[PDB]
Amino acid sequence: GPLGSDHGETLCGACGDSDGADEFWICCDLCEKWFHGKCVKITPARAEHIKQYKCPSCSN
Amino acid sequence: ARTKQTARK
Ligand SMILES: [Zn+2]
Ligand SMILES: [Zn+2]
Repeated sequence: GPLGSDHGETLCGACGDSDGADEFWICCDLCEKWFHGKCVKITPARAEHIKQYKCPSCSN
Repeated sequence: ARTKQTARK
């Protein structure tokens, strides 16, 4: 694995990893954090019916 | 929802 990081990175709010190739992402509209679709178990197909995504942390 | 799909290599 590569050492260091890209300063213009976006870290997933669940796994804390950087964005990679051909990955589906979704952003919470309340805290503006980004998440892997795989990490929050949300497919692109499901996200199409989501008007305003609210991450698990903001859903408490 | 605010989503995004990243490109391939
Ligand atoms: Zn949130
Ligand atoms: Zn993740």
